[PDB]
Amino acid sequence: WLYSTNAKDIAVLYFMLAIFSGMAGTAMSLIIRLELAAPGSQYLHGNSQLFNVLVVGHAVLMIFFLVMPALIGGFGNYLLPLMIGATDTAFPRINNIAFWVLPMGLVCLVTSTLVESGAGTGWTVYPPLSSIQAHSGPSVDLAIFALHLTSISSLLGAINFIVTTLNMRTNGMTMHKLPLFVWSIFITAFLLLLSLPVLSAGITMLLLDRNFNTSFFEVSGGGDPILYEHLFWFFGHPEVYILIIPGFGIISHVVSTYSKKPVFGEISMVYAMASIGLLGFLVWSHHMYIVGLDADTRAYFTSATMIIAIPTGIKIFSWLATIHGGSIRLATPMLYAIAFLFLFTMGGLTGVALANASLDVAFHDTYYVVGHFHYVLSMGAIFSLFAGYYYWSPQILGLNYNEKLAQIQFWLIFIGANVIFFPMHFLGINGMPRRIPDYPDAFAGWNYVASIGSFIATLSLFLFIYILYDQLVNGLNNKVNNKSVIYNKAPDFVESNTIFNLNTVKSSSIEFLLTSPPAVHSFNTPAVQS
Amino acid sequence: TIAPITGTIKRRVIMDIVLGFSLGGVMASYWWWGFHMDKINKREKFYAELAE
Amino acid sequence: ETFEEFTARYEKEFDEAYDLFEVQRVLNNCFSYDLVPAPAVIEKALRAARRVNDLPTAIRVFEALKYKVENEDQYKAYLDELKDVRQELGVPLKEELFP
Amino acid sequence: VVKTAQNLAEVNGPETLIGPGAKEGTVPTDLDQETGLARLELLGKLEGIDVFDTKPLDSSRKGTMKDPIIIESYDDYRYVGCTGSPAGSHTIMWLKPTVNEVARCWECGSVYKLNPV
Amino acid sequence: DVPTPYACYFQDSATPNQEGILELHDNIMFYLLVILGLVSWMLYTIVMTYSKNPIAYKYIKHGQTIEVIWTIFPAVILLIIAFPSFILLYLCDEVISPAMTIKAIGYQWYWKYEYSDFINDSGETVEFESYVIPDELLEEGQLRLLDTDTSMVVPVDTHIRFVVTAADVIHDFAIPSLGIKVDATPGRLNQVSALIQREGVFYGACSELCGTGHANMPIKIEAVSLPKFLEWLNEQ
Amino acid sequence: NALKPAFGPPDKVAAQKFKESLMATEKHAKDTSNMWVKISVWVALPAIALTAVNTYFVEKEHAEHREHLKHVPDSEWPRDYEFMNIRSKPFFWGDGDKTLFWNPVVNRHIEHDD
Amino acid sequence: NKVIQLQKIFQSSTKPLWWRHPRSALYLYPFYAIFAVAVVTPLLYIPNAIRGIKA
Amino acid sequence: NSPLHTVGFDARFPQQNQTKHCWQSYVDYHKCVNMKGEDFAPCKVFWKTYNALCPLDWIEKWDDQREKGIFAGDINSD
Amino acid sequence: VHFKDGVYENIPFKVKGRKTPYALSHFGFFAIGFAVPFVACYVQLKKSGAF
Amino acid sequence: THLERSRHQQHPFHMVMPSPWPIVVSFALLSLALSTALTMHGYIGNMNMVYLALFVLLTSSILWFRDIVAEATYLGDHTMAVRKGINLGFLMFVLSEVLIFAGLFWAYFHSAMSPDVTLGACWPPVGIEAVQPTELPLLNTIILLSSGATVTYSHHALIAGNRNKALSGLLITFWLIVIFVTCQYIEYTNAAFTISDGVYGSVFYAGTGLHFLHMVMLAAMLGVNYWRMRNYHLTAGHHVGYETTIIYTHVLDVIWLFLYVVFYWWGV
Amino acid sequence: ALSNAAVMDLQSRWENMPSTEQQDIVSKLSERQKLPWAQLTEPEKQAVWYISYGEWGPRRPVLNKGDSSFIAKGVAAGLLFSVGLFAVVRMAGGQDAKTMNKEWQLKSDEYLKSKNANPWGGYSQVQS
Amino acid sequence: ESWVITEGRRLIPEIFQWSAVLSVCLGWPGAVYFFSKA
Ligand code: HEA
Ligand code: HEA
Ligand code: CUA
Ligand SMILES: [Cu+2]
Ligand SMILES: [Zn+2]
Repeated sequence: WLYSTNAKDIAVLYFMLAIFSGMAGTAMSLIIRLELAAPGSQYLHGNSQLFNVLVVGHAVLMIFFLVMPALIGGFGNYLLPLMIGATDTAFPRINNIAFWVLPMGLVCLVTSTLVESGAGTGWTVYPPLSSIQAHSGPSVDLAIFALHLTSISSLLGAINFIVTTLNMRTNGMTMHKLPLFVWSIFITAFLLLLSLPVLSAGITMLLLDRNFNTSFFEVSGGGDPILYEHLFWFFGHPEVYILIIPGFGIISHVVSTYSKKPVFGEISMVYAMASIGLLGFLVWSHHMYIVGLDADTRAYFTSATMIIAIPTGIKIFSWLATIHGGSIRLATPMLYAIAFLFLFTMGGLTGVALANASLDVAFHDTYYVVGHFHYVLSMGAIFSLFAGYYYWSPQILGLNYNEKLAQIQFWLIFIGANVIFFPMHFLGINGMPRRIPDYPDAFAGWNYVASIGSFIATLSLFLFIYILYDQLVNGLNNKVNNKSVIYNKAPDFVESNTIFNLNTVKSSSIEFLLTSPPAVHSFNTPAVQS
Repeated sequence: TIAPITGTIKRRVIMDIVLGFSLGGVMASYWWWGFHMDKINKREKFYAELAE
Repeated sequence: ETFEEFTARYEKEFDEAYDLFEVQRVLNNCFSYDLVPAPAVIEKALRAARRVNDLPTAIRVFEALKYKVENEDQYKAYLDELKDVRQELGVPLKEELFP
Repeated sequence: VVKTAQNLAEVNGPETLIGPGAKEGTVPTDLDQETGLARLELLGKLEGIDVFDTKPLDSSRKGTMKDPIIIESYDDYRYVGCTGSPAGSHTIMWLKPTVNEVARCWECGSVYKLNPV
Repeated sequence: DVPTPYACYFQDSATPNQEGILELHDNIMFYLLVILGLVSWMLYTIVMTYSKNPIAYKYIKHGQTIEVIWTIFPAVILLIIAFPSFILLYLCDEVISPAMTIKAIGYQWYWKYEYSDFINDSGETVEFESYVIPDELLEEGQLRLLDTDTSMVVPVDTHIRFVVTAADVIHDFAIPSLGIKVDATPGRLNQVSALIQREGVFYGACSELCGTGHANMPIKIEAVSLPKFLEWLNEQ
Repeated sequence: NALKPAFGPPDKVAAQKFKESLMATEKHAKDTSNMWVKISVWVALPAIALTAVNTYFVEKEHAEHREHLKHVPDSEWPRDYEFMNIRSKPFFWGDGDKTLFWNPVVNRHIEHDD
Repeated sequence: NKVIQLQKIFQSSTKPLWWRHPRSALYLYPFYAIFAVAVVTPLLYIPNAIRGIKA
Repeated sequence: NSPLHTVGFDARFPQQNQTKHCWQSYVDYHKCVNMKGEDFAPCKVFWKTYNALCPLDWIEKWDDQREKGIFAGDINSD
Repeated sequence: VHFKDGVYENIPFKVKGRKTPYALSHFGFFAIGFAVPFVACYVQLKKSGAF
Repeated sequence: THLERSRHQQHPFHMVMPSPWPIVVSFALLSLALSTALTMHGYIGNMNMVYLALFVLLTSSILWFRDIVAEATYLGDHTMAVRKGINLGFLMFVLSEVLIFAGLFWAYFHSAMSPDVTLGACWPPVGIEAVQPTELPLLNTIILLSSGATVTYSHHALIAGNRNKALSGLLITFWLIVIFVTCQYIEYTNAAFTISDGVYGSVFYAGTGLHFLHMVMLAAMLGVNYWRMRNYHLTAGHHVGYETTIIYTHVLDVIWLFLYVVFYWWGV
Repeated sequence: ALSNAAVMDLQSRWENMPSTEQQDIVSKLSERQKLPWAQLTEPEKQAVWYISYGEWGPRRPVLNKGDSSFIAKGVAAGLLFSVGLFAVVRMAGGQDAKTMNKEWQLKSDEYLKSKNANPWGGYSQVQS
Repeated sequence: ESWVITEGRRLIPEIFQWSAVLSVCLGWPGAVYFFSKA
């Protein structure tokens, strides 16, 4: 419905924007890797603009319009009232404006590309390239009004999430007895509250330099452009952990469900997940190790970036101990979660070498960084986004999803996306710079190998669309015959099959005990816990 | 009289971490003693000639 | 916490079962611990199937005893210690049934 | 003649929760200018009884099928979390004890009869 | 130096301040293989030998003696890694005794070097600009997008201090073989120090984005011998 | 009848404890109204009316200093620095209007190309 | 003053809430006029400004 | 037999950013030649410093700022 | 969707009972989201003279 | 009992009715963002489309507040658990409003602790005549300091039970947030350095320019509380539209006391 | 008692048994187990094990018998279609690089070997 | 007198299957280089 205030109809409007914009985030990802398959400007004619335009069109659409409105918006607004037993969210109307300002932020981005210049600044919109002396058009003004409309989407959803799980939980649910996915959006809604004013100041200080020539960062005037480097990345690394703490929430539940065991040391899992967000503020200069910082400052930021391996490493070793003792039911959400423990591990170790200030001088703005963050974004924040769909969509929509067709969609993602991003470390370790339209002739090797895998990942997205179509049409027929899997938890070894049908769902959370799909007033009387 | 049988999985993580360090340890000994000492031997053989 | 304190915790729970649900539940978290129990525990589990009159929940005892035994000879020593209780009741092994 | 409540026992729905008139030249004293939902909880706070239930459930006994645990509701799907018999025994497990069908707590063993109201 | 097609490693070293980076990166990845060995072996014993286990050991939650172990054990690994890192970070900015100063200013699509120390016989600061030779004006044998026309030369076995800045948008000064990278912010000017151990050409690239032609400016550095250096310097 | 006994037992002691905590709501708001009314009219307002005319004592001479500036035309203006008038993308609401508001007496923007 | 009478109107009317006051016909009928003007004229200037024709 | 020679450490500016090492040496050269140039040798030591590590578009910039009397830093000690 | 909860009712689509095939309005929604960069690839290249 | 008790809610939380204000505000921000980034590069000719798009955003937000005032005293679903939510929901909004000034405090300290080479070694740069703190900016403080000392008896006399005392303390508080707007408008016209005079005219006219913009929002928030107290809305025990504004009043008398000690006393 | 023709081979007969008989044979069975065991019929003793712990409904595997051979027959027909879809757009594309075609690389080494570029490793540069 | 072999019967095909799947999951760029050196 159009101006509805129901807190779970907004969450499906969120999810009709992720897969829309994630398609355009992939089609812009297609053209970039198609142009980079061979030396010489093949498909683009000679234009290096429209390549630096389709990089910021691809990085904004995938971060601010795919992973953020689906992890924080999609699975946030649907499951944060449900798993705490709230009837709706706390402020229901500003939950609606947190959605509808995103398609207006979608219009302000596509109209930033059609205007004659095109934002050729990269995702980090650096000041003297995006000052009015270089980009004279109104293109990048619309490209930061899109980041203004997205910032007030994620801010006004984060205020709604803090004050939901602080007083709208049910009777016996204290803060210690909370689900891990509720704690994960509760930590994340504090970082969105404590980093977006730093972005929305630093973006506005860039808008005032162009249209009002106030010289916040213009050099003729003493405006140092390293201030924007400090100001953007104080948002930028908290923004990085905001896309991955809900990634840690869903994996903490798919593992605990498809392996019939509780999470190993749950109260020590929440401490490690909260000490990422507190430690995430104390590092931002590891994106600018080589701008000219003094040696004692580089010695600090190489230590405080190494400390983040401690609480993240606790969470990986806790997930290994959870699936160890118990049974394992290898359905397709468990396949996405069991590959999250490997691909986020290899993308976390690559950041450890990058965290050294004395080693980053041979790695900054090479493809060793681009091969690093895709192993924790296109495999950390997307695998958990795919796992979050296949674990809950028979409950949300009410229709099963043709399980044996979903197995090959995972397998074409895992062997598909690994063909792109694994040779990307080889281009950066040899010296290929970042954001180049075409490369020197000695880089035609792995740029051809990493271009075949772009079509394996894109065909996987097209196979996901047919699964998304086969779940809707004849989705009811998939739970009356032997296509899909119905019960996520098979009975125990001494459970009778006629006694399993009395007590079916052995869930440790509310959202599987509701009707499928849940009603519009799912709690007209409060639930009680222990 | 059946003797009391216990601890069948406590012996399956002590004998699994040990075979996890000794399976990456002889994966990392090839890197530093068989690959890093391959390139650094080619360096100080080549730089031995450029004093002559 | 102990092993003899594990027996006299489950020698009681199979003496208050009254129902099929409270036998298959108590048998479920009798094998879901670390150790496999002594046969003094598993004797009550067979006896508590006659309290509720259900045969295949007394067959899965000897099917779960085979999996959680850690050594093939010990499966032949649990069966040999259960000389009479398998024979007085009459529940057979699953392999002898060959289903 | 809708006749506002002035006590909890006489409500008869939202027609009689209007409250009396406001005096001129003074503040509203919060008893004469309420509306009908915060008016109802104000009448509860003027008595001892709290209107909205905030109580964790009975977690002192286990309860067999001969002697279950009753959970007073206003519908037929009051969700129950039964983390243990001293309320710290096992992990949580959520149940939906509906009318004429109890829930049975596959881990712990408690029985929950609805008593729907 | 020259990148190789289908390569997987660094380029060949030319600087002891880059020779330490190769010693640091191999010492770091020596410890990132034990951890990847431990993770990927635990993720195959658990997946194989517990997808068939029907009875789930659902009564182990705390593990007190193993949570303390994986708290200090990443703390021991990162403390071992830091001491090669803290030595190399300090000992890469020893600018105590240089011998020649080179400036390098990037004019948004091309570089401009100037050896402004009056050390030659003419009496002026020698300066020139270096553009990439275009695709029309190529000659058969050049390295495309890597080989410019009028390169920068330096002596060997002598300490040289670069001074890198710009008078336009921010863009980087990067050579992978010497291991130097300073982003050249136009309000300021950074400096690096790196002597070259062996003569020969080194190629580099510009890594920070500057606009349209971000790729079309390499930094050709051909270190020559010192009596051959002063022949070029007194001439040009 | 069926399904209709009552609602809940009267606690009957929270009342005359919650209402007894609400009788002190007025009793505490009487003194803290009296504590702040004396400081806002006999402490803070003596600081207002004493220094507002002190501030209006320098207004009559600093506007006179503004009257000094346009008294002489002074085409020999001090030739302001490189940063004093940034004009990349000149302003869109006005012709050569520097800000949203500026008096012309002290914001002349005299161009000296020479 | 006028609050208890407005309690009798806004409760038990079954109209949309923003319409419920009697003094609302001359609020939204001008507001829906000047909102439909101010939302299309930014969109109408879009395809001319893409080509590059300004004032 | 050691021809090449330039500016040493100058420990008051030890870090990587040398944007004021160019500047402070430039002012101290123009402070010397105005305020009691004792000879042209013992304050052209500054002239050897700022001719290095200062771009030749920066030197003509401050030469214009001191030409029109609009230079930022104080060079007139008198 | 504020009333009439059901299996196909909580979605702003209209899956069953459609006058047209649904796969028109499903794949014709994502191809709009997939060909929206190519129209930005078109009109920016066409503005730059080349075709 | 159980018949009349079943004719109400069971949870204290308020379920709002669907209303088309969060969509119309969303079509007012798009028509603002499009009309702004067009008119700054020509493309329109006059400043009329911004003057209407900013006007329709102001009207479509004052009609959102027309619903919440009716939802709180004409239907009145703000219970004890809802009022804790609004008081805590605003308290998270004011945290971002405080931290948005940390971006304009970092900008000053990055431009004053390490002084620049393009301007002089000093701070403020040479030629720019800075604002003296022993003048009218001190009058901007003592007016604002007493404003936080005259709204806090207008709140206490509201609970005490007299309108004429609590209304007099709000009228002379609303004038203090329009004297401070006026005396920071007079100073913004009798200064000597513009928005485009380097950085000292830039970081100064954004850390105080944004604070001047919030005082218009505080004087409007102090305006509806005078309208509601005259029209008999705020009770003696239920006022969340007033306890919200006292938080906004004291927090703006905190960040001004950082603006005064940094941009005036520490600057000169 | 109960007929031997009723529960004989209750492995394939339980699926596609009608629903009103499927819950009828257990009601005939569950009355009979109130007796001392090893008096039951030997195919009847098998048949109660398929009801309580069989592979039907619940305890069905996540993948059937013909799924692991179907998963590998959809992945390898997705690789050998994506690379087939790779060559089609690789055909309809721009002109190749000028310097890539193998004639530069025979003598760009002579530029490199004259200057001693890569002393270890390799400067071979020959990719066609 | 038994327990070393009953783990040794399982772990010895485990450490061989693991290196078989790790050398494909990590060493697969060694295959594309070996064929087409061109
Ligand atoms: C959100 C994070 C994210 C994700 C997922 C991706 C995904 C991908 N990215 Fe991107 N990328 C960035 C963030 C991301 N990227 C950033 C920040 C930059 C840097 C910009 C700059 O340098 O400034 C960048 C830059 C970047 C470059 C530029 C390198 C250079 O600068 O020259 C390249 C080129 O190779 C690239 C490729 C890819 C590819 C092939 C994918 C593939 O993984 C895409 C295919 C994967 C999918 C098929 C799955 C997702 C699709 C869905 C719709 C999800 C559906 C699931 C649910 C909703 C249930 N990316
Ligand atoms: C969103 C996902 C995400 C996540 C989770 C991370 C996590 C980390 N990132 Fe990364 N990173 C990005 C995405 C992400 N990053 C992006 C988008 C960029 C910038 C690109 C651009 O500039 O446009 C970036 C940039 C970036 C840089 C800047 C390089 C450059 O641009 O010059 C650095 C360097 O310090 C870095 C490091 C790290 C580290 C140390 C972690 C750590 O948190 C990781 C912790 C994980 C582990 C360490 C593995 C688990 C641990 C073990 C198995 C057990 C413990 C073992 C030992 C201690 C050895 N990241
Ligand atoms: Cu200069 Cu990129
Ligand atoms: Cu980072
Ligand atoms: Zn229980």
